[PDB]
Amino acid sequence: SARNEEDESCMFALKLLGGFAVPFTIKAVIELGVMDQLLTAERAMSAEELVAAAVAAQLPRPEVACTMVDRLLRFLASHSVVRCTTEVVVGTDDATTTTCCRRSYAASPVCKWFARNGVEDSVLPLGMMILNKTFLDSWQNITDAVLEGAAPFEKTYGMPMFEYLSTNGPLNTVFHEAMANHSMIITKKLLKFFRGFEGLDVLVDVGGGNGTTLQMIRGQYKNMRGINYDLPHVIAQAAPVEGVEHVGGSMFDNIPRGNAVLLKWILHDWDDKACIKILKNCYTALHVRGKVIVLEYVVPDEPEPTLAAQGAFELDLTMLVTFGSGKERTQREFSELAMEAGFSREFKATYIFANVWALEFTK
Amino acid sequence: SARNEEDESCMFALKLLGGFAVPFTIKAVIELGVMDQLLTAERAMSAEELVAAAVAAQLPRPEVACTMVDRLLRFLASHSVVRCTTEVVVGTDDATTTTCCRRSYAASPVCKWFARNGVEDSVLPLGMMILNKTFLDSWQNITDAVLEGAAPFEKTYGMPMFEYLSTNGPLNTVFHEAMANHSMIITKKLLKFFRGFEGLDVLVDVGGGNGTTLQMIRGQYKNMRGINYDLPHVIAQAAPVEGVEHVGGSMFDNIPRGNAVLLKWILHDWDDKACIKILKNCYTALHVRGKVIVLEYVVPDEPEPTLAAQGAFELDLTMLVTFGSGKERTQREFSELAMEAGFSREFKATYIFANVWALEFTK
Ligand SMILES: NC(=O)c1ccc[n+]([C@@H]2O[C@H](COP(=O)([O-])OP(=O)(O)OC[C@H]3O[C@@H](n4cnc5c(N)ncnc54)[C@H](O)[C@@H]3O)[C@@H](O)[C@H]2O)c1
Ligand SMILES: NC(=O)c1ccc[n+]([C@@H]2O[C@H](COP(=O)([O-])OP(=O)(O)OC[C@H]3O[C@@H](n4cnc5c(N)ncnc54)[C@H](O)[C@@H]3O)[C@@H](O)[C@H]2O)c1
Ligand SMILES: COc1cc(/C=C/c2ccc(O)cc2)cc(OC)c1
Ligand SMILES: COc1cc(/C=C/c2ccc(O)cc2)cc(OC)c1
Repeated sequence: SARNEEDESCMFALKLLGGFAVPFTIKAVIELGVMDQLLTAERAMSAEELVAAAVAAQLPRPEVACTMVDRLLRFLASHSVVRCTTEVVVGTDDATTTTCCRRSYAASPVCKWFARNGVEDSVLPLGMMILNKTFLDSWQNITDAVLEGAAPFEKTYGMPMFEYLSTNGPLNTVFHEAMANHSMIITKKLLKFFRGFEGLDVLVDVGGGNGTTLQMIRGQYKNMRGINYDLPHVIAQAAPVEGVEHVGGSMFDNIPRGNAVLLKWILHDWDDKACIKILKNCYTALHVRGKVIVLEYVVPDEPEPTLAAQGAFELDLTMLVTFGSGKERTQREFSELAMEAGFSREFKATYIFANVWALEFTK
Repeated sequence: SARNEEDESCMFALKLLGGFAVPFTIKAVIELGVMDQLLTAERAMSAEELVAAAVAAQLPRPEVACTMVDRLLRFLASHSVVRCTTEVVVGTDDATTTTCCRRSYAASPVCKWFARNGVEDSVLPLGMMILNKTFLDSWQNITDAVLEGAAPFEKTYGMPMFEYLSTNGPLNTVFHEAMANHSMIITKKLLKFFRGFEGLDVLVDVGGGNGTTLQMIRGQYKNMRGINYDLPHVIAQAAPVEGVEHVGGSMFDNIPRGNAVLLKWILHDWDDKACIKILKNCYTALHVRGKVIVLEYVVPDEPEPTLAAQGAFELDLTMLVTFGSGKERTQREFSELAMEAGFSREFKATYIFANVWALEFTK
């Protein structure tokens, strides 16, 4: 900047307004198959090489497609998402957006999180939900929804998100693969780092889906039995799981009895009154010394400008947009709810991965 | 210590995919009138005071509205866009998203760029274009546009952007206000920092609109005659201006004769062959020792990870999305075009403001 500091203020303002460009560009680079080619490459590749390898079809305008991809990747290079090298061309190049010199690109480490295959410890499924147009369009109606005290999503589509999925099979698939992708990674990391399944006879997984989380947990605690508690329609679609009883119900009526209850990414959908109802049912269903295991992000007590804190408040806003009064909570807030619900002044927190903690409350 | 690394990398991937949240939250805080309250406030104010000052209307759910705005502001505070202080509540609170303690917010300096009339000059009209739904939607169709070698805009709406604006008066207004806003800031900055208007008898402003740029330029260089040259339909609606001749025409036919020709944000709309045609007309229009003055961003010849270079590549992708073959160019590329068009190996560059340079080529 011309110093000024005024100039840098101005450019900073523009950066803030333009923060959508990176996500949308990475999505394009993924969809085009360019990202997968960067992830399987032995060396830096030009846009021309990356297009020829990603795309089988004959392209109507092959030179234009190549210079556009170059421009995509050059921008991602300025944000450190890919590495760029520039070399002089012996002649002239028709597939670069510069005609002295060719740029070649390689994946930065972070790009492994966008892989379509591998062992599928990627966040791509969750990424195509985050950048799904149907979900993104809600973010344009925040203002009106705040004024009405409503969820932006419901102001955009006229019903709650979970109801809307019922009318939209493709979005419903994107949503379920994202949730399953996330649950897969957290469950593996939970089994690596968390010790609070040891000694449990019966684990109730509230929102257990097809019961895969209980299966994977039981793979490690063979003597443990599980209750996959989920809505009657979700229970129905579930194949039998050795050691696991599938039970249908609403967590608002009742939760099955067990030594521990697992709530993964449940309470953040709901406001305090609903969360105190879920936790009171957790209470009545446990014996003394039984616990709730809450798998959730935890927002700091004050808005720190760190990578973790930003991530957390960003998930908060995603809950705002999605559900309105669903929210991300501090540890203190999780504690207050657990205490309102009758749980004791005995709190454990174990950091798992990607801002998810396992918080444990004891009856 | 490679768990830390895997975790950091994963969070960085999520940050990259979630970078739309900031722009969209800023838009909400502005549209709600909260940003202007921040900009005129004496001290830090709570979301509840900010909503009470910004909203005249009566609200159906005022507590919910307040806690939602708190959540928006807390997130912007984690991005350093606003300042936040936290104080214990010695009473009874449900208008922050925590009951123990109230957050109060103040504007960071960067927020003056988001003024409606809050604090001064601002890039709000430009940002309302940037975050306009119609323009943003195009970013979702980059993948297919690349494959067909087309502008994402054309692939989303079935025709080019200038065509489409003719059929959408509200968006045509948004587009024109953004360009007037940016032209106004840059003209003022040009008169502070640029010295290439001195000694000119006749300056031709190609695309001059209603002729404000020459008026303000004449406001400083009294003996300068302007020619405000633009499309016949734009010249129709222009009130007279002392010392400025309004001439309708197209720049691809002819340019009026002059000592200098000003091209502000014209060449970046067009591919090389179109830019060389514009500049060859600029050539023929000038006497020897006359100048073309180009007002443009200038990309670095390599993708540096600085605020400035990211800004410039961000504008290049905006041109890609909007026009396809519109592009930002390096200094060498601007030079190659000018020399193709007959200009001397005699090149000047003066940095203006918000990434804009005034480059001058001589005959
Ligand atoms: N604060 C609140 O908004 C609040 C508070 C208390 C109760 N509620 C409940 O919300 C209901 C909304 O009506 P409805 O007819 O759409 O709901 P419903 O008849 O399906 O009630 C069951 C509820 O369980 C939820 N649920 C989500 N995951 C679950 C899981 N794994 N297992 C069990 N239940 C799960 C569903 O979203 C659903 O809202 C009200 O009837 C009320 O009982 C809301
Ligand atoms: N790449 C090219 O140069 C290209 C493509 C097709 C045709 N052509 C030829 O070049 C000309 C371009 O076609 P057209 O008849 O649509 O021309 P035009 O006068 O409509 O110019 C096209 C665009 O340039 C801009 N423009 C032109 N002069 C301007 C001025 N004085 N101020 C501000 N904006 C201005 C406007 O946005 C306009 O939509 C024709 O004479 C045609 O034969 C050129
Ligand atoms: C004709 O000049 C233009 C400039 C612009 C600049 C937009 C822009 C976007 C983001 C920024 O940070 C700065 C400018 C856009 C245009 O068509 C939509 C045309
Ligand atoms: C029920 O749990 C949900 C989790 C989420 C998680 C989304 C997300 C967004 C960005 C990230 O960086 C991580 C997760 C979204 C939901 O509705 C859209 C529901």
